[PDB]
Amino acid sequence: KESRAYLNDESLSYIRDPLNGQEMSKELQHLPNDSMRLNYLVNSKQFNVKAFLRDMHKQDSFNDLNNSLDRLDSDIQDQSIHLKQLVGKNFTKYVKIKNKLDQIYKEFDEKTNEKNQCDSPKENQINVESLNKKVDEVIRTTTFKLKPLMDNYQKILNYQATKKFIELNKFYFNLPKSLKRCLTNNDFNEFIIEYSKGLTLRRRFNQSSDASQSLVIKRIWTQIENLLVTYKDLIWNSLINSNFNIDQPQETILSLFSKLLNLENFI
Amino acid sequence: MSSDPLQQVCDLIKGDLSLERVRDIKEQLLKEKSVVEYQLNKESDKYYGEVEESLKLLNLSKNSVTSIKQQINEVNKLGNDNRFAINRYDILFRATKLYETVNTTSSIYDRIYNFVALMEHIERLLVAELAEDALETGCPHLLEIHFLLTSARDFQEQVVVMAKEATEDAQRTVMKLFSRLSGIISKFDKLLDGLTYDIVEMARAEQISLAIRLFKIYDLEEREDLRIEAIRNIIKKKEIEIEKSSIKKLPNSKNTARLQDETPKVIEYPTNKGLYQEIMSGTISTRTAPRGYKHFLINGINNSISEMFGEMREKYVGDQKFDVLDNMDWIFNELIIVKEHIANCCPPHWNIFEVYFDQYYKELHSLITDLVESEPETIIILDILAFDKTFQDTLKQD
Amino acid sequence: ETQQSAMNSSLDHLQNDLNRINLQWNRILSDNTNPLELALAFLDDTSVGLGHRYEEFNQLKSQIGSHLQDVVNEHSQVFNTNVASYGKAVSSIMQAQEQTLNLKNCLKEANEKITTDKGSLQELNDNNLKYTKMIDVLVNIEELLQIPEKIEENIRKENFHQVQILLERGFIL
Amino acid sequence: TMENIDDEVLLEILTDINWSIEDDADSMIERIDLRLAETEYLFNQNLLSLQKIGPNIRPYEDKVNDECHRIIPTLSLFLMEMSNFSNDIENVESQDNGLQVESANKKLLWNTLDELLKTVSLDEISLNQLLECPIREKNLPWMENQLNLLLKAFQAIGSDGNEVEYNLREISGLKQRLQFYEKVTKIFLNRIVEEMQKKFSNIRGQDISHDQMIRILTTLLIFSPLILFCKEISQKSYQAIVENWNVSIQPVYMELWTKKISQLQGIDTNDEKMNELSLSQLLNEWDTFRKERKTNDINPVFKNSFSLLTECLQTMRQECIVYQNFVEVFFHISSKHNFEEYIKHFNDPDAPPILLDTVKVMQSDREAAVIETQLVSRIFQPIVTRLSSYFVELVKAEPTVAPALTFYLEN
Repeated sequence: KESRAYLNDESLSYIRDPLNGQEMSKELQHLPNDSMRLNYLVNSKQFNVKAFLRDMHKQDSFNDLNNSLDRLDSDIQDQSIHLKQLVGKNFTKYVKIKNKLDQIYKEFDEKTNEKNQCDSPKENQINVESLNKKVDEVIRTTTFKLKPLMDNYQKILNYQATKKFIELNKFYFNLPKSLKRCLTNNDFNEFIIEYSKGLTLRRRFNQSSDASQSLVIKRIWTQIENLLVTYKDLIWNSLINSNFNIDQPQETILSLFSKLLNLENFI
Repeated sequence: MSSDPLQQVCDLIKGDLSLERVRDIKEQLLKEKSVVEYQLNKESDKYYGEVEESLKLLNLSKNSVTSIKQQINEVNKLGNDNRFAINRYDILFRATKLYETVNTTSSIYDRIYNFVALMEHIERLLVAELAEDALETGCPHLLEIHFLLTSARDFQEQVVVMAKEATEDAQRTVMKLFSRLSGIISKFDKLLDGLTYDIVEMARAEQISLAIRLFKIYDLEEREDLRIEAIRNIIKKKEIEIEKSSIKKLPNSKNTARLQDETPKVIEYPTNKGLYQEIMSGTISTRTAPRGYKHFLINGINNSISEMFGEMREKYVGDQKFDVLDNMDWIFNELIIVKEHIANCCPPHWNIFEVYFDQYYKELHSLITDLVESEPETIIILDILAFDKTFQDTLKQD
Repeated sequence: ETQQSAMNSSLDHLQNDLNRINLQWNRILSDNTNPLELALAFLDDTSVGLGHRYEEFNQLKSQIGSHLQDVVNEHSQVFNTNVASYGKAVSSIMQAQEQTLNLKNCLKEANEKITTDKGSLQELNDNNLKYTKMIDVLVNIEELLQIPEKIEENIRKENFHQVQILLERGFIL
Repeated sequence: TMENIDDEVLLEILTDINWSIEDDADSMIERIDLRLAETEYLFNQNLLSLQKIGPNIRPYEDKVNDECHRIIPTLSLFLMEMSNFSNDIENVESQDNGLQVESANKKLLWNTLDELLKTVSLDEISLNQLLECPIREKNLPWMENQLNLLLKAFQAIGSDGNEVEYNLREISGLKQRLQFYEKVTKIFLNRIVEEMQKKFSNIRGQDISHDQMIRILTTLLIFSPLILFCKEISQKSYQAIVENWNVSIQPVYMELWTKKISQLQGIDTNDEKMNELSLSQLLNEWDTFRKERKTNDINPVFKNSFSLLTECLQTMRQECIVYQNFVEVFFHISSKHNFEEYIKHFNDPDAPPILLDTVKVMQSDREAAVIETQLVSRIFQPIVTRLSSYFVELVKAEPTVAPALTFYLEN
């Protein structure tokens, strides 16, 4: 399918022409356009001025005005003589080296985007049609994944939340554990004392940094309010009626005030 | 639910109040949901990744392909840069003054239509060389393809007679038509006497290591060149059906035309609205159109020269009762030898490998008629054609 | 680096500028165009006479050929730059491979590949007809455990058992 | 300190309550997860052949885009055929000898001398003279020139130094954009101090309910800093002056709306009178002239429907004037392109809202949303009379490219 189909004739003709460019001045015995800047001589179907750049000696940090300029005048003089009749004086091939150089480019204003081509080859005018209509068709896909991708993010979000409460067992509990413990016995006192000791571990998860865990801040917040409730219960009891082991109740206000204003002391 | 009351029967297959067996029945439901979520898990994952590559390439080609046709806005709008600028010289006098004499092909048409008359009258014997082979013409890549290019220079009178359809004068295809009597059909049929005698010369038991090489080389050169040539003319009606049927059949005419379009929309008007999609410019540019039947329409006579020699070697009697596939399958062995010898000769055309299976139509259709009724030896009817079925299979690729 | 280049222009190229510009009078006089079929009809072949059009044409061959001293190296430059329409449009045909073919068909087709064979259209029902069923397992594990325990061991602690009978009212509700 | 949670892990745990506590509620989260699993497999086979044929119903328009784009296959093979055969005519035309050192030697005489336009090396005159901090704000030499001189600092490919057979910026690339990005590192810290400074003035800008209009005219004084095409954030720094500088300066606007919007609390106590007006309605009706008018319904007076145009508008400050922080994201970083040329002229966005064709992400809408909904929570008369209120809230934002749809989904 090279007649015509625009690709197999362009690959065969125009890409057999590419190796014809790769062996035009490179295989001219031997890389005569340069002074062996590349053995394979990339590319010689174009400049490739990082690969084949040795048309004369310098080629230096500032001496490209010295010898590469003298390469321009040197091979523009030797090619001013030899190219005056190589394709020069026989310039039907130079009338064709201006025909398929400028008039084919004049047809490339008609093979542009777009501009005043016909303009009824329909390419011309949406060159970003895959964005102009298929990001709009992909905006119908945004209506699709509006359901589905949001389902994926809330999906893995919920699974990650199961990981999150899976990553918090003594903490993110212990609101009802120490809360139910509170009114129960003393709270043991250990069910307040050791419970907010081993919870003061993870209350120092909520204190070795906090930003901005309003979850964990709410956790040790309710720990604080509950601890104040057993505080005012404790001195309310030992104050008003005052009937227990009095040294024990003063030990309760003592240790409970010690931890209570110890964390308020951290506040 | 309508399942749950039925599931109340399935768990009511445990008793009525059956809390231990209700627990175990719940473990059975846990097994069912367990495997159903294993397969629904991995299946849902494969579907999710299919959506991931689906939107990932709708993304990647929405953006990247929008920047591939918009990379054709970049490089093709870069095509519009030097439209009236390039080649740093008198390109206006290169395309309108130096290319004015490109519209001055007169004396080449007089000495080449006249030399196409006289020299292809000479090439009605020299490039139509035969008698007998002497390497098939001798040398039909020289001879029969000399009649192909002599018929490609007379494709100015064969194919570009269909491009020069009332271009500027009346005797360009009339006074040169008597210069095409010994010019076109003494070159195209000279390439078809050299092509039918090339493939017929390639149907000559060797045939040969230089006769079928040269002859088949002409019958692949002008065969595949004829194929891309008439494919460039059928793609001049398909590049005109792409082009002039985007102009005449825009639809904005909107009659359309009477009666040079529908029919022939889209051809549409030769020299150059009906020709330049197979003519200049046009770096081909005639299309060629040699030779039409080098083996472009004459590779059927090679696999049908072993499948007409093969079908001809039936001798329908069958000369004992079923010896049709003896000489016919012998021409199938010569079809494998001429086939692989000709693919060793010609890659593009001229019996690459189809002579084997064409000779399997010769042996297949031949053996399906020598014992069609009980007219052959009825005790030896299926053993013969079946013995050549499995044996002539095993004598080839089977 | 200024890179001072000395081509052959403005002294060579003035012969292209002035002598190939004779086509304003020379090419309009001989009128050597429209079409190349003069002596194909074997009539005139001049016609007449393509000498002044060969003065402008040969002024493009020689006067723009001596102008092509170093410009037949340099007309000679958009052989790799007027193929900008050849580097892009086939790439647009590759984009037409990618967009007129692969974006639409990979879109709606590579979309529609993972289809039923999900399957889920069975199995998510079979998940559901397990799941809700397993729900009515565990709920009927609850209520059948409830009133046997609550009336038994919560004889004493009344108004803790009110919670239990409320949950039986829900579980059987 | 900011783990894989607090990215709406609050709003994740806002399924029912983090009110003591529960691992039972974690099981409830597993139940909602399976509910989403059947709703999303339900979306999957809903869209897998069914609305994948709905995507084939889209491929009417989209394969139609492949049909005008299939004329682009004919325009692409038409232009590629004209340039295919005409470029083959170029392959035989210029390369008559071919021999490109004898037939097309504009670049074979000049294998490096045709690429000889690399003389703008290196540094650093107009990098700090044409911009003191700037000299800009009149399309001036730091807008028009020293910006584009920093585009010359990026036109200089500072790691593509020599390729010593060419050798354009071998030692010139050692301090071209190191002095242009040293002096423009001083201009970069100048616009960073102008970002924390001018954005602290935007933190002082609290014009009219709320409105940060001083941050809008001040955002006009920041479009040149984000346009600034080198490029503009060379090391993710200009956007960090637009985002990481606005990190705390979101929370001045976010703290502003946070303390602001939650103060409109006022309600009734007991309305058996109005149920004696809708019991007095059906008494003298109908059978009479109605009675009701439509009568009260005292909730129709905008006790909470006021926020439906206010905290949906202040939510549309968390969203749609944060879509005027789509005029302040970088802005809208695009477009000026040399390096402040087009946005030297065009530095005036709307930005809100305005259409939907993009892909992006943003923030600064958490507490206004949770404030609007959690404020509207104990509302037991609504949403019976507020049916089309909360469903208009459901169907609020279709056509924008903002997260106001997710707000409308939160609504």
